[PDB]
Amino acid sequence: VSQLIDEVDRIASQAEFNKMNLLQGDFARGSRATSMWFHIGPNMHQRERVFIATMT
Amino acid sequence: MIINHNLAAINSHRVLKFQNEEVSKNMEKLSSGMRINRAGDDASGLAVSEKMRTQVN
Repeated sequence: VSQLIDEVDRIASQAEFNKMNLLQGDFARGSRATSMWFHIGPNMHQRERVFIATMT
Repeated sequence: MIINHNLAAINSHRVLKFQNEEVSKNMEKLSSGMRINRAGDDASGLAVSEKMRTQVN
């Protein structure tokens, strides 16, 4: 059991897409660190936001 | 009629050469199989691609 929770927190703190952590909680609903957006339009404000909660 | 210079031919030659260079670029892209071959085209994309190659290795 201890090994399995160790693995779980390892995935939480080591998952990475583009040298940025995802499951740590940097994109949660109440993210005090940062927010990330997906610019999916050809104009100034055509964008959207995606939330990734804490998974530690 | 001005015969000492051929301005229409000059314009045709200019457009021909500046499309020949881009057809050569497209040919090199098709032969290589990837859109980012020479530095300058999508520098940020090249940087992220290098980072992802490091990550996959």
